[PDB]
Amino acid sequence: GILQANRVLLSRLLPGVEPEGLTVRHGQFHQVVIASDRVVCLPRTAAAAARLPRRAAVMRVLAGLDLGCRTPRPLCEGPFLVLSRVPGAPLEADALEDSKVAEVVAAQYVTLLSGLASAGADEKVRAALPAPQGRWRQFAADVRAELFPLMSDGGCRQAERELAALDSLPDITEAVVHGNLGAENVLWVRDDGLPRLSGVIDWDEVSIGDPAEDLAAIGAGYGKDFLDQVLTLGGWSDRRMATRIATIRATFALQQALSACRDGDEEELADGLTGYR
Amino acid sequence: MGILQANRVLLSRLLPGVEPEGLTVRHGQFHQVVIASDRVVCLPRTAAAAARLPRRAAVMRVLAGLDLGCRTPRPLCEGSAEGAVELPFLVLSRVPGAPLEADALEDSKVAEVVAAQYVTLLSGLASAGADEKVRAALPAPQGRWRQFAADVRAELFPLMSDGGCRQAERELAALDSLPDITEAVVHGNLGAENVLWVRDDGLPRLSGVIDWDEVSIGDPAEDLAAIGAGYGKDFLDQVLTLGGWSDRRMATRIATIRATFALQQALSACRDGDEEELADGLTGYR
Amino acid sequence: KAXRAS
Repeated sequence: GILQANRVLLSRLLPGVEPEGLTVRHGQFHQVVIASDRVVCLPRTAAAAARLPRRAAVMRVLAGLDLGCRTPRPLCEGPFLVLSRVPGAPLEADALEDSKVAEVVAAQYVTLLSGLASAGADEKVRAALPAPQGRWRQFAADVRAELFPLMSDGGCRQAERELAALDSLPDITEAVVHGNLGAENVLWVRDDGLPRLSGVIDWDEVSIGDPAEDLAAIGAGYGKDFLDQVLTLGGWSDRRMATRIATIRATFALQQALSACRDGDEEELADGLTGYR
Repeated sequence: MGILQANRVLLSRLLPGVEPEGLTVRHGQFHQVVIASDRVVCLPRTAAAAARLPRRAAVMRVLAGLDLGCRTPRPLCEGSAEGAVELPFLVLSRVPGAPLEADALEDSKVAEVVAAQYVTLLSGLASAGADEKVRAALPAPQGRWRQFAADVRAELFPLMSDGGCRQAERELAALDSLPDITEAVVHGNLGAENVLWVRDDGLPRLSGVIDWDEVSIGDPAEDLAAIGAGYGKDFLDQVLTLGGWSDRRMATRIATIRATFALQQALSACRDGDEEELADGLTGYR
Repeated sequence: KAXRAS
């Protein structure tokens, strides 16, 4: 096992903590040992192990930004990286039925997103963070090579429309983009008056990019009414932005499928390809 | 609290649906700090204090980027708040965990683990204080010891017996010949109450450090003195040994500053209006 | 995991 195997390390990083009481989450690049107030990231390959010093720099940079909330702060690196655990829990889509909850939750997303946008200009950031060229064309090529063979003729025609539209996108690199800003990744303090944003986790996909990507993720998680509220509060409701959001949002099923295809995750692959086959 | 009541309307915007009994207050020199479950709100006591908050926001941002091995109160304002002339409030994250009872250090193994975490914290503060960008961003007063002595005589001596004044003069006497050291990031009030631990899943683990009101570029001896004041010579000697700081020069400055630490607590309490912390600080000087 | 992107 992973706990028994890394027990010497865990005894140094978590003195007196029984390793069999911990839990391990099985990432792509990393096993993540979860303690009460922190996690230990261990690379699953020599590729990940080589990348971990950069990941630690990235997390240190995010820890320095003004985002209106917490992020996993680097506590120790050695190969391993220890990050603080952000407290709180995801906010259930149903909570947004109360219009006063929706109002304060929308406002706090605007603060988060504004903070990420502003950070996009910073130097610490632009040089620590990934800024790939043509991520969406690379994606289009990956989909055609890897997913089209699994799709129906009608599926391939729908997908080829969605991919064609990715050419409409300007390769915009103005904001820090979380890249996977679903509901599960945004943590809240609940049951102490209206919900207050604790922080944001799962920064694995973080880059310099287009903030439409993060807005699309919010809409995917909470629906169009709520996204519309965020866009209006934040002054982001022009047509140019709406088009970028829709275009990117259209790729989310295919992103799920492409990941699931590479991961040998048959449940996610099936779910991802629903209506493409 | 009348602070809570006086500031009810603002607090209802910053903490909507939170009732006052869910809140407590820490008295600061410049700001009243309202403590919620997950965050704290600095409320300036005067116009001058409000003009201080933009710089506090930047200072807390710098601390949030340091490699200390633990958490610090992160500013929850936007970066642009640093360019303001004044701010009506400043919101920071709250660090989780609880102070460590001195009794915990009776166990040899706990003491070693605790001291080790203090060393990581202090070593990180030391190296940051050798960094030119941090040094440019924090206050670095000169002659602070000589001026502290002046301030104690002016502000606290009137509250002392003649017995107390004589004791205080003994402790102030060594300050003028203290080397004036500006080498480390110095917390400036690093008592037990500002150092927070989690103690659920095993031995005490450093969660974070709070109350950075006094932070500066200064002498690490100030922070080591605080530790020694709270926990005693044996624990202090363990931290100095593990950190590489047990040289006589350092130990001698620590001893000098340590002898003033209660007076530091009294002066702060005097200026921030905290009646009980003042009574405590003045124990033995009246 | 997942439709948001994962």
